[PDB]
Formats: sequence, structure tokens, C-alpha cells
Amino acid sequence: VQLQESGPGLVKPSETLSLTCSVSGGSITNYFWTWIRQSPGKGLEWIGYIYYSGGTNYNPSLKSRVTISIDTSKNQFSLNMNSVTAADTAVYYCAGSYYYGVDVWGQGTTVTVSSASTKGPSVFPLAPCSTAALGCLVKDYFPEPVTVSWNSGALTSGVHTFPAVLQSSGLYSLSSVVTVPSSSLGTKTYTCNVDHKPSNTKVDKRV
Amino acid sequence: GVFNYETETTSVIPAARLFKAFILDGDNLFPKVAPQAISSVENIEGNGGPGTIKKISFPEGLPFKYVKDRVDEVDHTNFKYNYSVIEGGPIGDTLEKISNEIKIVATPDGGSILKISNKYHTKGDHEVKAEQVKASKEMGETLLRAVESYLLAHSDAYN
Amino acid sequence: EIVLTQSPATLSLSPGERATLSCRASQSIKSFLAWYRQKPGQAPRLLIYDASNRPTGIPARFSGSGSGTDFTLTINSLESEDFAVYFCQQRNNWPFTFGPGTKVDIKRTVAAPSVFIFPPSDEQLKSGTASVVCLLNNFYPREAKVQWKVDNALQSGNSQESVTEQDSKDSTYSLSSTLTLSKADYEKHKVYACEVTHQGLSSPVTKSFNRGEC
Ligand SMILES: *[C@@H]1O[C@H](CO)[C@@H](O)[C@H](O)[C@H]1NC(C)=O
Repeated sequence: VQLQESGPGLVKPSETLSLTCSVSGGSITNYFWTWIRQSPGKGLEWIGYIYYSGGTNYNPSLKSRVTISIDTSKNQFSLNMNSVTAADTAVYYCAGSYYYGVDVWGQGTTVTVSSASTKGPSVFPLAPCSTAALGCLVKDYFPEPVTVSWNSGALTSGVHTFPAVLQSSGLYSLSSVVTVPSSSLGTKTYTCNVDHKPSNTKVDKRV
Repeated sequence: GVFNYETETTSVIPAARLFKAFILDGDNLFPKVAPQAISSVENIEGNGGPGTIKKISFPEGLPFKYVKDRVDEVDHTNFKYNYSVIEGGPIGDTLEKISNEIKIVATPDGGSILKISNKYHTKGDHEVKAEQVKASKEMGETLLRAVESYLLAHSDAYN
Repeated sequence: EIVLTQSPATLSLSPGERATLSCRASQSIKSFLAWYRQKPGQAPRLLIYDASNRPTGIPARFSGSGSGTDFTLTINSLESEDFAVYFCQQRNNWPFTFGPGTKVDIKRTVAAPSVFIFPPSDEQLKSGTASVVCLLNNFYPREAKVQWKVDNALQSGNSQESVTEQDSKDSTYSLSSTLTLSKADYEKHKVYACEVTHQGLSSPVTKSFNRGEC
């Protein structure tokens, strides 16, 4: 059973959060379809869950402004949270639950509630002048997140993509690195793939 | 006055396997699969069968503390279960009793159907606000899907 | 809502030891407690359900017990891959609620960092800003001291650091210090060095480059 989030990563204050989750690899009948969010301030928080019969169940702290809908024909269910504020900035997980707990989860989509607009990142190569390291610097982007892969996902061993750091400019910045043998520097090609979905930006930068 | 209510839904569970779990062993499962709705189902008087009086205790915080039901028929063959709510909850001056019949029938695709009839015997000629009916429909949906989700999580249970 | 308390917040154990996590509920949750593991960057995975039972596929080295207000999760023979945060969840009364989480850090012997340095790219200098990065790869313990030196000047307030989570395989950390400047300030000096003082180093290690030679 598979779940994929899809929804805006940036919502402006007092507007409506809208997320949708696609179910595949299993019937819409199997689980209690669930929305859960995770924020540093509030930890793991149950938003609500819906049966495939339409019966909803909402968290009282959010029932005031949360509606969860299901469309059994398209094998989808949705979350709609309106009048969002900064206290709603969190990673949102769509998930499927049995009676005993959450059994399968979505990837999680990061929603940032902000008055600001999106800025795509600037990607610069990190290279030197027996073991050798290479990298990319994903600088000056907003909101979170960005995703970095090396050589279209072929280079996975030895990869370190760091937590993003908030710069004093108000924009985020991170760097991703990988170590390789010095022997394969001139032979093999190295390229980092930076995907910033909120700005609809993909930058393949060669090192 | 008598006021008649009907509703039909479906389950992916076969009729026999659902009847064994959702009806016959519902005393065990309802506090286990939906503790947020039912705390315990005590069998005050009887042998499970007709004449039995169950005490379904609810968690504090729900509108009602408890109800007491009476078993009227348990059809182990045609998968019928007629029972009556006689005390507690909404029952009192403006409502005499709630008589309920639940039948489960098998569908060709391997699932089942739940026919749920509610018969509200009001004392005098009082109306029944939908809040009581809405609470019963939500309660039936909650328990049905909880046992359903239990039977999907444990494909061994109830054969 | 029922409030779950988890004790302790952090525990640091060597692989092979027994990890004992605790969960406490403000009211009685009869047996309706679940335990989840959340490895960094991933969605939580359920490990124990209804406070003692184990979903199919979860190894037998995980177990839970308890009733009422006090439950405990036990991990026999910790692996380095068991580095994560473990949460408890009650399902007795809606809304279902989680605990604040207990983070299990994996003890390791001291490991010296590998120090690399990166000049600013030509593509970035055309922006009008300069970022020189220093990498401390696969070390332990977490604490380290990155000192930035331009022409033997001790830099202050123009550099930020980021640290990875503990590695699932070798339980090590990695750190990057990014020294941000303006293009004019960068061009007026030549020697850029990164000095690393770590517990696994007999003495501080410096990597550097010359501005004109890259
Ligand atoms: C169920 O039993 C009640 C008696 O309490 C009766 O009034 C009702 O008609 C019965 N329903 C069915 C479908 O037999």
C-alpha cells in the first residue's frame, strides 16, 4: 500500500491549507485514512481520520476549522484547514491507520505558513583546489524543503546532505557533500540534483 | 408514537465472518476496537441469547453514561439480531424504548450488506431530534468500521 | 486530551545493551498504548500496538508491557540502526495523543574527523558574495571546534554550522562550517584556513588554500 502527498508547501496566513493523498497498491477499504502533522513546538499531533464510509473524526483543538473529505472513486482523501497561522507550520503526514495505530504513512509534505513569496535556490559547486570529497551549496531559498541527489540517485554511498540553516537574511541555506576515491575523480562524472518544489525549481549542477 | 428509521451500508467482510465478530462476539470487541466509544459491555443477566440484558458503559465525556439493552433474537443461520434499548441514555420520559434489528447478508463479490432498522417508541407524541438519530448512525459506523478494521488487521480472527 | 509523558528525554547506550523507554499517561489508558520509531527524515513506524503486541514484521527484540498509566518499551541488543526517536501513543480517548518522544543516541568510541576545505566557486563570485566551506567528515563525539582563519585572523560572527544526525551504520557525525563574506572582503586577502580542534585529534588540524591558486 502506497501513499503520496501533494499540496502547496506555502500557504499565506488566514488562507486555506489544502492537501490531498493518493492511495495505491491497496483498496480504499483497508484503513482509517488519517492526517497527522509534526511541528517542533507541538510534536506529533493527530489532525483527524476518515472512514471510507465518510464518517470523520476531528481533533477538538482543530475541529473548528478542519474538514477531511474522501473520494473513494479516485482513491483519494483530502485535508482542508482554513484560517491558517504560523502555529500551523508543520510537516503534514497523510497515513492509513488500523484500529490499533497508524500502519502505513506518506512521505510527509512540509507546509510553511508565511506572508512571504517563494525564492528558488542558488546552487554552487564545492570542489577542491586518497579520499576526496565533493559537494554542492544550496543557498538562499524559501520556504523549506529542498532535496539533493547525486548523479540521478546513482551515487548514494557516502552522501551527507546537511540540515538547512536559517541565515540572517531570512532565507534558508544548506550544503550536500559526498566522499569518493581520488582515483575516480577525472574518470567518473559527478552531478548534484537540487529540487525545490515550492519554487518549481530543479538545478542539475555539475562538479 | 412509533417512528421508523432505515439505513443500509456495506462491508468487505463475508457475512458469516462479520456476524460472528460484529454480533456474537461484539461484547468482547467493542471495548477492544473502539474504546473511545465503548468502555465496557457488561452482561448483567442472561446467557447471551434471548432475554439477556447487557450493560454498555460509555466513557465519561460522551453525552450519555450508559445504556442497558435486551436481546430479543439471535438468528445464527440467517444472520439476524433484534435487540431493544430499554434503560439509560436517551430513554426516559420522552422516549420509551428503541427497538433495533440488524441483518447481515452476503454479497456476490465476497462482501456483505448491513440492513439497520431503528424503531423509536416515543411516549405520548413527542418528536425525535436528529441528534439522537445522528448519534446512533455515527455509533453504528464507528463500531462497524472498528471491527471491520480489526478483521482486516487480523485475517486469522473468526476464521 | 490525555497527556502522555515520556522518560527520559534522551538516553545514550552502546550497541548490544538493553534500552528501556518509559511512557506515562495523565489518566488510565487501559491497554491502548502504541510505540513508534522515527528514524531521522522519515515517517514514524509502528513497533508495539495495544501496549504489548507486535505487528507482523517487527523483530522479536522489541517488546512492550504495562497497563493503566505506566508502560515501558524494551529494545534488546541495540543496533546502531536503532538510533531514532521513539514515541508512545494512547488511543483510549479521542483525540489520540502522542508523547514528546525519547531519543536514543548510540554510544561509540572516539573517531577523528576528516577535514576538507572548499573555495568559493567562480559562479558564486559573480553574485557578489563569497562562501568558503569546511567539512568535518565522520567523527565522534559530536562536539568540535571549527576556527576560521584568514591571513591568521580569528573570524567571528560570519560563519554558521550544520551537523548531521547520528549515522545509522557507524554512529558518527558530520559537520560543515560555511564562512560567508562579501566579494570585496574576499578579494582583499589571500590565505584562507580552517582549523579543527577535536577530541580524536592529538593536535588541531588545519586545511587551507590560497585565493589566487584556485
Ligand atoms: C424487533 O423486535 C421488536 C420488539 O422489541 C419489534 O417491535 C420489531 O418489529 C422487530 N423488528 C423486526 C425487523 O423483526
